[PDB]
Amino acid sequence: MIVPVRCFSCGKVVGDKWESYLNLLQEDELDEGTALSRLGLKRYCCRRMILTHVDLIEKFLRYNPLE
Amino acid sequence: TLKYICAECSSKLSLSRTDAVRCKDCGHRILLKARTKRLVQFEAR
Amino acid sequence: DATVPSGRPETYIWRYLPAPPVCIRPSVMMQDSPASNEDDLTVKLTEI
Amino acid sequence: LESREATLNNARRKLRAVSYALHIPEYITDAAFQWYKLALANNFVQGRRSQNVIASCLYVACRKEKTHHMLIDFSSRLQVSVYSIGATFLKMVKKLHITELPLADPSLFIQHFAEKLDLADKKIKVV
Amino acid sequence: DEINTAQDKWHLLPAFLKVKGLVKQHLDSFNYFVDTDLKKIIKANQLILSDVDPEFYLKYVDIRVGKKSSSSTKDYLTPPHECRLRDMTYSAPIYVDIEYTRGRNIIMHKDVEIGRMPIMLRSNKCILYDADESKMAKLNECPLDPGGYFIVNGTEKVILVQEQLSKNRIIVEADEKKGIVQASVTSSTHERKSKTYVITKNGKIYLKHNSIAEEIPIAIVLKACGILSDLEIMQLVCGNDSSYQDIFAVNLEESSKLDIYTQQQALEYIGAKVKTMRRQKLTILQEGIEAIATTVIAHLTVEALDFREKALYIAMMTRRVVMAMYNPKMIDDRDYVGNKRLELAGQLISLLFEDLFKKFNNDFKLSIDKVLKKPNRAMEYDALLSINVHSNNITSGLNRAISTGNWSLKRFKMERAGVTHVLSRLSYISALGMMTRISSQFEKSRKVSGPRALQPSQFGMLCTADTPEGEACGLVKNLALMTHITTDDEEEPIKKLCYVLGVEDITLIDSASLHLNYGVYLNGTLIGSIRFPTKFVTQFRHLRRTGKVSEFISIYSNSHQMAVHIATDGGRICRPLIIVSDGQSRVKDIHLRKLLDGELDFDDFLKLGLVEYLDVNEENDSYIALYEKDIVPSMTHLEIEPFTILGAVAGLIPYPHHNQSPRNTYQCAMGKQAIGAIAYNQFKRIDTLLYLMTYPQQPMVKTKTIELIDYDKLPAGQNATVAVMSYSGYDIEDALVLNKSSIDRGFGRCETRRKTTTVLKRYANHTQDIIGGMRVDENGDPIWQHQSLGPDGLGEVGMKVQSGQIYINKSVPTNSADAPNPNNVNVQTQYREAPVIYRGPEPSHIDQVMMSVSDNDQALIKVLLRQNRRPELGDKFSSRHGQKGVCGIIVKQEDMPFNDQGIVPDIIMNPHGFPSRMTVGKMIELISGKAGVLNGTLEYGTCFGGSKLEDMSKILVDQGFNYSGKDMLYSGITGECLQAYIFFGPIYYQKLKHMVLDKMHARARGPRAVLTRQPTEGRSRDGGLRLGEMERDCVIAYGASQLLLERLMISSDAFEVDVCDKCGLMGYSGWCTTCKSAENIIKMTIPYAAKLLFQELLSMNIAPRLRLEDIFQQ
Ligand SMILES: [Zn+2]
Ligand SMILES: [Zn+2]
Ligand SMILES: [Zn+2]
Repeated sequence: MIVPVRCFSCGKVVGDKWESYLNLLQEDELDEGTALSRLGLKRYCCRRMILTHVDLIEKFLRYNPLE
Repeated sequence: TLKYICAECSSKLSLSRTDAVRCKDCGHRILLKARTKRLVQFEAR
Repeated sequence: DATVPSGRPETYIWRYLPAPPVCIRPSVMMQDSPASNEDDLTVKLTEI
Repeated sequence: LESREATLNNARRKLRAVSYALHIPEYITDAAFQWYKLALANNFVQGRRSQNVIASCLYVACRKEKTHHMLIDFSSRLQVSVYSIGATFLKMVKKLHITELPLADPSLFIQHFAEKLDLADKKIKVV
Repeated sequence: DEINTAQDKWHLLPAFLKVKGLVKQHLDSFNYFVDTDLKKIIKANQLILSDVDPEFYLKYVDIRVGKKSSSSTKDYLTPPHECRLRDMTYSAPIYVDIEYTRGRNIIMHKDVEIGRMPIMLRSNKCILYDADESKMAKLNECPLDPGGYFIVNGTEKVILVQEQLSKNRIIVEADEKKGIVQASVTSSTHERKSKTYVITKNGKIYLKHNSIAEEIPIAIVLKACGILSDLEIMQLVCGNDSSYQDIFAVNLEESSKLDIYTQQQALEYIGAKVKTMRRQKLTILQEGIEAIATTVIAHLTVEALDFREKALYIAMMTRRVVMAMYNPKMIDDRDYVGNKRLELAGQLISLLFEDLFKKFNNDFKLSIDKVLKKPNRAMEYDALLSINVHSNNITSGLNRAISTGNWSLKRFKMERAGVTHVLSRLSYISALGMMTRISSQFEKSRKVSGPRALQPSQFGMLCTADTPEGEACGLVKNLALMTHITTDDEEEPIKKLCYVLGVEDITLIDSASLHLNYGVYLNGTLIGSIRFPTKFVTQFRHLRRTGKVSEFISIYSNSHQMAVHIATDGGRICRPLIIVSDGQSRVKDIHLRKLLDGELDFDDFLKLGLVEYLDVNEENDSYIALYEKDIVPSMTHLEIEPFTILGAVAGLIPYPHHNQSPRNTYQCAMGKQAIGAIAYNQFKRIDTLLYLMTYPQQPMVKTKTIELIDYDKLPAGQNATVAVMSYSGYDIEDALVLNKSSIDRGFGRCETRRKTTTVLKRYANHTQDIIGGMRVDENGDPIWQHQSLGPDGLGEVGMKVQSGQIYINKSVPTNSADAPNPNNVNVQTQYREAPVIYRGPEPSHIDQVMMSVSDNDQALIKVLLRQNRRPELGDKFSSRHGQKGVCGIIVKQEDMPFNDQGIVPDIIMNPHGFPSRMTVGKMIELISGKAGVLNGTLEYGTCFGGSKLEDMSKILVDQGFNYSGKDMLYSGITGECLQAYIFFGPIYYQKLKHMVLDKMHARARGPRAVLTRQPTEGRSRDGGLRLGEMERDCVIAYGASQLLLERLMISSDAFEVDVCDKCGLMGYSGWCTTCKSAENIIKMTIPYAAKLLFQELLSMNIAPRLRLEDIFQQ
């Protein structure tokens, strides 16, 4: 669904970086590797949380019961 | 109160009981019960 | 052998047959209907 | 009897025949048979036509439900007059002591006319 | 982007699956049934007639499904997701047009409703055909759904691709103790189901059939077909200068015994001992009953006058008998893949429909003349008034044969069951991997593991790594990723085509010379006897590649005998391969770059002659090359893409080539169970039991296969940080250790939804059901049982339920079956309660409850519960490579180890699997995964390729870590370093089903069955477990003789029988009731299951008299 508010293995928060990591891709077309190092995710246990996050919340919402 | 709603018309229907099972404004025949107002008590873990 | 009442060879073909209790052949209610799914053992005993 | 079982096994094909045709749902055919069953014992089926009593018996079950079905939709398949099958309906109801009965409410018939009439998709404002 | 034809032939595999998807075999079969294969039915059952009043005729001119001819719009149809929430069938009506004899004048009336055909999803007759995520969002249906399955009255089912042996062809057989047989089954499409045998009794050829009362030796049945001169027999069967004249020489002198010698006398010996079918007239000539006995036999070929072509087809059938007796190495197996005919849905639903359709218009025939046997009722009588009574046997025939998957036919009189299954919405590819599978026939060779095994003639036809285990171990198989099932075209023009290319004819060639040359075999029948085949076959393909003949042909040409084969029968396998002309291929990468521009698709490749379809039989002659670096100047048919030998459900394994071979058949059986996501509409649907995961993630080491079915668009499971090592001894036998702090952050919190439903039933006496609720007591409406039941009777959406706590209240009347009394006297209180109680050992919440009505106006209720849970120990995890594991312990974070940076592993698995399981994939998947995180790019693990190792340690040494991924880390119990090095990195651990929240069972003293008075089998039936016969012998080996009595009558089956002493047999409370004195009785106790044996054994005339002693005073 939506990005998990904390990392699974270490514990730091990743909820304020999903919109940032995308905004570092729409404008200023940039590598996926060098984006989330500038953003502040050093070790390799936080970088899997945003590399591999499938975001199914944008496709579930189009089936809302309110027309 | 805030009774039954429709599927895609999404119009709040308070049908009198043992009369009908359709909705107005649209011919659709599926009526979803809307959520209560009553408080419900969860944990946060 | 002889010396018992039922020791004749006359009692080895059906002339009377007994009917079992209904504890053996119980009328199981499947409740797919208000009708009873009667087992196959009584409907043979009625066609006799 | 075996002949009395065989005269309703045949008479069960008749009620399921017309109910498949007029889209009568299955909770009326089974409700219709007891009206045929009490009229069977009380000497009402003798003499009259087999296919003329079962549609008159079915209309009793369709009136009690208060459904949109008329009386002439039974007769037009049978290609007889309305007044032929209607006359043996009157000799059923007063003979077999049917006192309570729904009235032919005409407000039922408006809602069913529109769907096979193929009118516009704003079919609620016409209703 | 300098493209080249060395590593970019992959880029035409998307050009295959774009125009021509993965459910080809289901969609293109029903779509051929609806369009064309209905009009070939009514054209074979037209002109219903009556014999009384012979000037009446009704004829069916044409038939259509869907739209009328008056309005001619698309349709208005109940949508598919609107149709599965009401237990209705998703169907479209059959329309016909008719003209008939009303009376004075005939009349032609259009659009007569005779039934409603069910139509499968994403076909061109349903509303989902070519929608664009806006029409399909309105219909709240998933874009990524495969389609291809009926939604008959609720449940959604799928016809499976059956297969059997090849009809209309022969197979040779051998046996030691039985001689040899020659089965040759033939099924012409009209009533005919006949197989013939060519058997050998003690050195003599015969020919038996199940319409001939005895067997006939073959020298009769070839003089019966004209081949009479008795030198022509041996000249056809044997040949010359051989030992075949010596084996066959016995059958020649049986013409001298029976003394027939001529073609006129040859016939009547057959029909003298034919089993005469009851003709009801019996015009039997004793001359024509034998001339038709050479027509109802071997129904491949029919004759006009000469009987000739049928004769030397029997002669070729009996030549391979003699060659099999010369050496039994020449025999054939019925498990070779060339001898299997796959058959689809729409060419099998047509065997059902024409059974139903002829059963329609012969009940509709006898309903006419039951009225037309009247003097008055013959002028104004019209026939379309009584058509609708018979229409209901078409709909109810089709819907009953899809739900209960057994098809009761009449024309072949055969009762295949199990032909439909309910599709499983456990996971995404659990419902897509079912759509491409094969259900075999189990021809009762249960002793032989031949067909249980796998044949080498299967490379890329259908998948090799997906096959179940256990009860079904080799009879269930799956299509591969590149596969097309052929279709039969026609055999008249190609028989006219082969005469042009220079073949002679069967009616001119001398029989001395047909064994010297080869022979063209058309569907197993010799017609031409070509000479120099290799100029003939190579000129044939140049008509096929350039496109004069259709492409679904095979020019198999063996050399064990002197024969070349053609096959156009359809319903057999094939795959495409690019033609290689000589020591340079036809790859032509200017064509391949023009493909990516988008005007030159894959279909135009075979239109030119760059690629064609080869089946398994046309791979006998060809010499497929693997890679472009392997071209020989004798080398054809370069293999297009080598990882296409694995289907879409085995394809998600990363690095399959490194891994062991039984560790790929252990993952396909569990990839269909891993929880995850299902579809986009998954919060809208109401299904029986639907598992969900909260936060899934796409994998790190992808595959090309998972991006060609869009698996990672909705994945299943998430990738942990595995630190493979032994830890605290709770990881011994492939169990594993995860930490408590990662579970609380949301590592693997599933969610379980479960439908339940009721129906408010309308009775015979006009009485409904009612949903009154919340009876009160002492100033408060809710009881303990009604805190979540709401005002209207239906339980309230949004709040929890516990054990107890009615959530659908329901009352059912007490005059449920009494006759309707036509009055109004006593009907005010007749409703007894029958509610629905939430059982279960945990509190779950109510997600959504809807109420609606079904097809007939009888209301529905469908409430859907909801609970989520957390993975405590017992919950079974996996690895995507086939290493199961019970969660063994949940330790805290601070006891887990940590590297230099503070990364605590999520899951620890022991090192003691990799030597026995030989899974080098997980050792590579961890290296190709860690290097992808540090570089920010996802990496591919494909089959027969993938991301290499030496270019992946170069990334892993720049970032600062070890070159083999094997980092060093501290310990959290003791503080200091570990004396070894730990293999550390991220591995994708998908979570499976089979959790322990719904497997803990506990029965103390509960329900008991009625006929046996034992505990009730079934966890849902409140359990009690079976102490069998394998476990009874284990007890007596200890010598223990008191709990054996306690475990098998005290805690199970105790019962107190009082039995009489003399004439000893049991009676009731105090009687004997056969010596009526009630005096000699002993109280004892025996098992109940010996009280009921002693009455079953007594019910048939056997009397088990009991004889008693007392225990004491030896
Ligand atoms: Zn982290
Ligand atoms: Zn509405
Ligand atoms: Zn006694």
